[PDB]
Amino acid sequence: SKCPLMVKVLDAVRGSPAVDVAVKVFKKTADGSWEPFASGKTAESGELHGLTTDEKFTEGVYRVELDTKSYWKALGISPFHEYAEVVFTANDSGHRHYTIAALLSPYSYSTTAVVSNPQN
Amino acid sequence: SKCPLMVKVLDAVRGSPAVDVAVKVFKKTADGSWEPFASGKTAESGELHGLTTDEKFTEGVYRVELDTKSYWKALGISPFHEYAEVVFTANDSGHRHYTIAALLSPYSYSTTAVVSNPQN
Amino acid sequence: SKCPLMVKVLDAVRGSPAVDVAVKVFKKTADGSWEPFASGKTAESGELHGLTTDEKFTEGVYRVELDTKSYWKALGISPFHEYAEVVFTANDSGHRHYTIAALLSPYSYSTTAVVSNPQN
Amino acid sequence: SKCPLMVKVLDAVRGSPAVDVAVKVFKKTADGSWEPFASGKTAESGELHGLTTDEKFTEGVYRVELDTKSYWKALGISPFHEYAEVVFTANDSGHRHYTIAALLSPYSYSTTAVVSNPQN
Repeated sequence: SKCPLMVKVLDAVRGSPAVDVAVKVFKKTADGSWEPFASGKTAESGELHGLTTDEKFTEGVYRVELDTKSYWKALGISPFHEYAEVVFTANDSGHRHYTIAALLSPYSYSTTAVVSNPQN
Repeated sequence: SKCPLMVKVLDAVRGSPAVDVAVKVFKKTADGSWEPFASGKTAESGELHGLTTDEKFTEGVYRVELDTKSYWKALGISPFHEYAEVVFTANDSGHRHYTIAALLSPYSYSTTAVVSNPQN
Repeated sequence: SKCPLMVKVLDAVRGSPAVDVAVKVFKKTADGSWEPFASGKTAESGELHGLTTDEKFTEGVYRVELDTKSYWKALGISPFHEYAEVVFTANDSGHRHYTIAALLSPYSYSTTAVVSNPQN
Repeated sequence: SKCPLMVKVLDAVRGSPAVDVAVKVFKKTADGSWEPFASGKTAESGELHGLTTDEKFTEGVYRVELDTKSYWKALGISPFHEYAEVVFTANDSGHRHYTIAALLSPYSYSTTAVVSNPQN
């Protein structure tokens, strides 16, 4: 009933949840390379859920890339960052659910982790 | 040696120093009151040097008040916040040298403090 | 949704929402002072809904203030800030719903506003 | 700074500069690959001045990598992010002066640039 991975994104310039920011989730392989894990556009309210399956999202290193640049390039603003990425290692270690947050601005971005534990 | 108290502001939209920002400083009189301590404007580098010396800067709660509204407003952007503040106690756990840094954005902002003992 | 003013606080140290952080919303009266408006403390989720009804939240400037001082202090960390204040004008025009978010850290905080609207 | 790439890393939990934060700067390649551009750590000023020269800092896509995991780890704290990366294209205007800041906390970091001009 709940997926671990989820992204939220806000736009600090117009007090708005950034919509349609492109999200790409990359999972670290055995050899030490990256393969695609999930992909999607931020919905109309900032959130992007139903990204992975509560069982496909297994232990490992991850990297969420939010294409922040085309987002700002779309409204007349040339951004600093080429994009924004978030590397963490989700795990079966517990604290099984995660939501990544973004506070996007032309020359600055804060990223927030928020892990939770369901009822075991 | 360094400034017992300083302020620096940034522009998350232009990727640059917040220039010419009014900064008022008030000190709480032990009875509730807030009396004028100092004030000034952020120079080109975004900083604001000289707010007080150690002799003046005393143990007690203070309040920095950067007028974020007049700033964006002078550009054409109607910001959310009326102004911005940082309320804190100083010199109580010892006379230190503070630095209140602030990141501005029309609908969002951040302040951070670096507490530094003098060169002693 | 069916709530005009909500506040969502997060805890950057713990990686979970800042639970039981006492909020105190004031409303500037016509005389110029701050008459009590709403007042609660973060529910487990780190948020607050029933602060006011969609009719009580009239056009005017407001002051939301979070007691970070006691939050951090109940965990043993002596924060820098005395509290966290966000005065904004809720000129109930294009947008009726407001969401004041804030990320806490012992020496740094970040507020942001998200003003959606009664869409359809 | 009078040299091209200067990096500044503070601490939201200790309100102090972040010293010994290993920093690596890469450079995209003609093959879209990533050629190794720089290495260094943050001094006691939680600032790293000692990387490139205007002469050597050409136009291109960079990726500054801040080893946040080792930082939080040495202190006993257990972080979420593995690294903090600032990927930006540079000098596509005639080589300017860059400054990257990073505010650190275990479950959320924040980066911002300040594009300066030596002549202008």
